[PDB]
Amino acid sequence: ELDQLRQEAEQLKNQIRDARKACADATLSQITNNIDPVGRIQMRTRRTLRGHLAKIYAMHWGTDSRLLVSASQDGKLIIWDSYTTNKVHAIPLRSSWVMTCAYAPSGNYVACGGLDNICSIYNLKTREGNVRVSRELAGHTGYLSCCRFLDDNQIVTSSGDTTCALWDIETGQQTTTFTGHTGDVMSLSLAPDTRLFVSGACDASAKLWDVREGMCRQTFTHESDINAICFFPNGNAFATGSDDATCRLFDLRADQELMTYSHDNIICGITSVSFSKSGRLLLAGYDDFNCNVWDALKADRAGVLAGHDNRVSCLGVTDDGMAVATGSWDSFLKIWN
Amino acid sequence: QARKLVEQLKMEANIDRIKVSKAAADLMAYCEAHAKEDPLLTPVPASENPF
Amino acid sequence: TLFLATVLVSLCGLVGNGTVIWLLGRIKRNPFSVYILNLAGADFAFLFCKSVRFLLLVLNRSVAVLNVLIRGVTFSSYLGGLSLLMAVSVERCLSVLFPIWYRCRRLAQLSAIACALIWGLSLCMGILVFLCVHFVDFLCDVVNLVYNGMFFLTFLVLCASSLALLIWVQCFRIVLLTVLAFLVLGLPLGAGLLADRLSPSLPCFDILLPILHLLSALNSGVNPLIYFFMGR
Amino acid sequence: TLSAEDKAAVERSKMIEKQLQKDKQVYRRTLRLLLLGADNSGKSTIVKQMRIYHKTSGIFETKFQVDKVNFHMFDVGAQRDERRKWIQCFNDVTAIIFVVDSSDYNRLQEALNDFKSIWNNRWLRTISVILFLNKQDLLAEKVLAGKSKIEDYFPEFARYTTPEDATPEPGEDPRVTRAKYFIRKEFVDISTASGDGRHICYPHFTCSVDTENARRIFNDCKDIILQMNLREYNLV
Amino acid sequence: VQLVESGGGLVQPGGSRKLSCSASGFAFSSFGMHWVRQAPEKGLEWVAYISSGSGTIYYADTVKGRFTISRDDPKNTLFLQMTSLRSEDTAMYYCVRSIYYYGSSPFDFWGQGTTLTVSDIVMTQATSSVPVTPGESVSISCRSSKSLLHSNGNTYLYWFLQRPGQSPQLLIYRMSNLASGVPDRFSGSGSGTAFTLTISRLEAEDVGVYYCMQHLEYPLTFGAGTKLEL
Ligand SMILES: COc1ccccc1/C=C/C=O
Repeated sequence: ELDQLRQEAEQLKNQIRDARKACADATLSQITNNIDPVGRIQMRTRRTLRGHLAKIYAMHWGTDSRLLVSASQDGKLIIWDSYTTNKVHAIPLRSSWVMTCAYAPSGNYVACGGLDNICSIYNLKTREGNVRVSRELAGHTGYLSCCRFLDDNQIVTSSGDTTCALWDIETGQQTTTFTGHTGDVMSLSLAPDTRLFVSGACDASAKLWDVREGMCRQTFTHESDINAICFFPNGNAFATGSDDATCRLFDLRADQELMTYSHDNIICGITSVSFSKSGRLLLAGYDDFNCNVWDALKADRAGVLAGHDNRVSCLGVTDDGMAVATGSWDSFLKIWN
Repeated sequence: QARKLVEQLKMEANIDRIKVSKAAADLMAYCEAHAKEDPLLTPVPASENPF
Repeated sequence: TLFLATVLVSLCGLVGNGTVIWLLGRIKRNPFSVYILNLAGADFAFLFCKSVRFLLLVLNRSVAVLNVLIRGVTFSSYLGGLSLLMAVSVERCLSVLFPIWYRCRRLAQLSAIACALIWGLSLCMGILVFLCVHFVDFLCDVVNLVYNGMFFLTFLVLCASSLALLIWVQCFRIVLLTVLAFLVLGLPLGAGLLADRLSPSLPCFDILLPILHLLSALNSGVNPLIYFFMGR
Repeated sequence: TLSAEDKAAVERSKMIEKQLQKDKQVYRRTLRLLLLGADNSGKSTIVKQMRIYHKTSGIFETKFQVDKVNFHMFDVGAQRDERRKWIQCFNDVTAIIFVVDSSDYNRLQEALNDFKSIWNNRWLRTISVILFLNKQDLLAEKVLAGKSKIEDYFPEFARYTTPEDATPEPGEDPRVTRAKYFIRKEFVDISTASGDGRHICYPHFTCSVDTENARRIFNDCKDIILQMNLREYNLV
Repeated sequence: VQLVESGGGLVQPGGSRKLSCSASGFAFSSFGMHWVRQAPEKGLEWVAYISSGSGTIYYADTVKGRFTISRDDPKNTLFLQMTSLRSEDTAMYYCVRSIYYYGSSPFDFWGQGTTLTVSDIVMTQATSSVPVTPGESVSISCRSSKSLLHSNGNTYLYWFLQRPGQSPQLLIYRMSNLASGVPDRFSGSGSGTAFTLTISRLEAEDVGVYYCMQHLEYPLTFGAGTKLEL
């Protein structure tokens, strides 16, 4: 009956496409055509951080917009003070191959993960005075690509096993598993209300998941691997930067592809995607060794950072919008303003 | 192994979409409302910039 | 006459030396680049002082005491100016005979120590010979030998290194020139000392000196040019 | 202008930087290697050989030192077939060790395909490959039987003659070496099809009982270091 | 965390004595270490400070030259070598743990102290004794001759509590933050040169002497301390 199931699936996919086209009366560019452009957005490298020894694969800001954690292939997880360049912590990882780092909203814990398939959660507010591995979540069957905190006790982790997981840290078990993707899930963004999250994978498709219920609400379709994903500040849209030199903006309430940010002179791959606080600026890091700032509504380039010697592997905008931190494969983080 | 795909796609098909115009208007409204909030859009004066 | 181009050629060499000190600092820093940067800085100091001498002499609005400073630093711009090449060439050989050591176990600051110790034993014994060459008539004559000793060995070692790398590349066009490129940079500096220490032997270059100063400017002419081809 | 606490924080940062400089020396003095191969290929045998004689976890590490030079060799398990996404973590490894089972001709063609994917990869474009044609005691026992001819799987073998070059000095049947050199050339051709800096393939013939694999790796890594010295330091 | 100090006793004036505090239960090598003292019936007084890595040592004016502070990181023990003792140096000496980074709380743990008997941002706390009854809010005020609001943004005031017959315990660090393990009823507020600690719904086992300590500039000055009695 596999033929019958495949035919029903094809008919349902065609119905989804027809319904999605029935709501595309106007395109985002048409509505945005009247509002004035941002103009040149020139941001200068204020503070540069020179502690790591190898390529930086991830960063994450803290909710205080002051501290930030960076993970390097040298087996180090450095918690930096942005304002003073001071190094607050230097956690030595048990595995040197780290692809993701997360800073808990409370500032107490910091998460790392990579080829070891383990999500290592480290405690920073211990009475002993040294950072210790609080827990090691060890249920994945593939490399960790992204970990984000929901609170001090729950984490969400995307892995190369085509599955995402929601872990209760104290129990150490996968509370929920998300099992829709057909390829390596490479990025992950958590909604501001922390009830939904979008995951981008190598199947050229993003998927929106309900954390509480475990299901996949809706799937958005790109023509290469989606390497970065980030919600709009609204919580009703998100952006996916992929291996083809495109960052696409989708909207949940319409189940569409609102805009496609691309340029004929960009042939590299987007590694990281972030939004400005207003949501009007979409910052994307590229293999071209530089970050491009797009206008998220007019779909035109607004600026170029261009201060790195190797590919920009991580990007993050603070909660207060003061700074955009870029981490590249040259062991340097740069705080642009 | 294939009935899961059809059930998931049925759950994804029966959603309540909104016109792209309303979503675009909502995004533009959010960007306009929080316009003077992000220093990246409108550069904050050097006195208020901690970097 | 000669100063129509001698000033022009010297300024051109100054511009080239600024260019090489500028490109090397914005290009990645490698142990050979520290030495080339230091050589460019030495030639920068020498040519900046020389150009200041041209400025204060053509205008004549000075006392020509900068000349007294030039000779006295010149004997240090030779020894160090050769020793640096010596150092580089030796390091260059060490890059191939002991590759694991050079890439892994070598002190990252060893280049910036060997430089600034060469100078620490270039001028410290180079200014001293000036303090002994003219001031004291009959004493500290053995000291002079040391300067011509530490120089001679250096030159020998440079050859004994550079040719070595040649015999290593034949035991392994643009590549070939680079290997003995530095030695032609040592071609003048060995000669300039030979010219300086044997100038009273056959002094007849009073007219030639204006041409020689152009030639010395010509010596500083292609000098930043070769800093690139052997330092790109 | 800093406060007392700010000065203490700066001093703590400098202490962290000191430990980071020590860790930098340790990280530089060690050579990272990546070990690839198929399940058929004898690959855990090689890690055992260079370990003894010198769960769902993903990365396996096998440290070993040869002539006072430390090697950290990484094997990637508990990962699926797709490799294009975690292979980017190995842009800076000294060498990629590829183990190909020369005994099995049926799976040989896909071994060449995996080698081609590794060789022509945008991230390993500057990464040398040390190639181990493993399980050759089984190759001799397979080619001295006549029940499996390479022509049944590689049609070009019938028109291949051993080159006027090196030969195994000890007693080896002259067509054992023919087949072995054909397998070698099938990889050497892919290596030389698209060559660049730091991108050179070192082919070696090995077995499970062979205890000299570590010396081979050390020699090849030393040559890789020599080439990087000749390039990054402008000697070529 | 545990930190036990020993070496006290009777010292004839002009002698010399080595106090040693052994720290067990935390990363001693990554914490700065202070020596403070309390006279037989007086307030706290900072003596010395040895930084992590032994790269920054500070002494008090009444202490400089006579006293040498040092630490043995591998053995996890800090030593105060006191030479040419005087009658004014008799005190219970406390060894204070103190780490320093962004968000850190210095002066968390205090030792049990060693009794030794020998046979400037002034901070004033006018209330030397405030009568109190359990269940009522209390406010202890401290002033300073110099504003503690540094230009970075944070004021460096520390509120400590010393229960009868016990070591001082940190209550508030930097004038608004609450220490780890202290009840939420304690609050701190104020501006430079004027600070107030408010205990809402005082509950016994929070009576004792309350001290205010400045950390803007060395030497660190304490206060007389308000004595809350039930
Ligand atoms: C005037 O002396 C020289 C004669 C010939 C060649 C070079 C120099 C001097 C070079 C500067 O170090």
